[PDB]
Amino acid sequence: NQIDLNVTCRYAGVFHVEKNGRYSISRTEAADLCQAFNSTLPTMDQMKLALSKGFETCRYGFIEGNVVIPRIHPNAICAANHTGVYILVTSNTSHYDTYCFNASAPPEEDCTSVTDLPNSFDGPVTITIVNRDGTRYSKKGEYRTHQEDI
Ligand SMILES: OC1CCN(Cc2ccsc2)CC1
Repeated sequence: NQIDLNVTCRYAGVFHVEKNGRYSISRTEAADLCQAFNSTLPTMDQMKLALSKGFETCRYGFIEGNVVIPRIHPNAICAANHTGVYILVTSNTSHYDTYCFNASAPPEEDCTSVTDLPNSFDGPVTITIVNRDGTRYSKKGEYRTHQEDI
């Protein structure tokens, strides 16, 4: 019973989380997941400030109110070559990655690794945080509060 959470650098407190190497997070699960990192879904303003500090991904993820991809450099297979916070407009489907915002993180680029899941609760799942440099932190617990997300 295992969940892998791949996480990025934080930029003005904003970071990306991909679950189990595939788009697999619902909007309700995303809020609960960020809560386990003492974080919240970023506002569009928080995400724009993270972008300005160097944040970009090539994956759709929730923020408050929308699903987006932050882009700095144009790439034809990432958000159809757009730059800025690209907003998903049309999709049949509901599951994506998530972004999270930690207000206590550093103000600019923080590419140190993540070594804790501070606000998960008691549960049976082995949750493993996987950093980009491969370092891992694991703990037994749960973060999902909605039964339909389990
Ligand atoms: O009230 C709930 C809190 C979270 N737990 C999770 C769990 C499932 C098997 S063991 C622990 C269940 C009861």
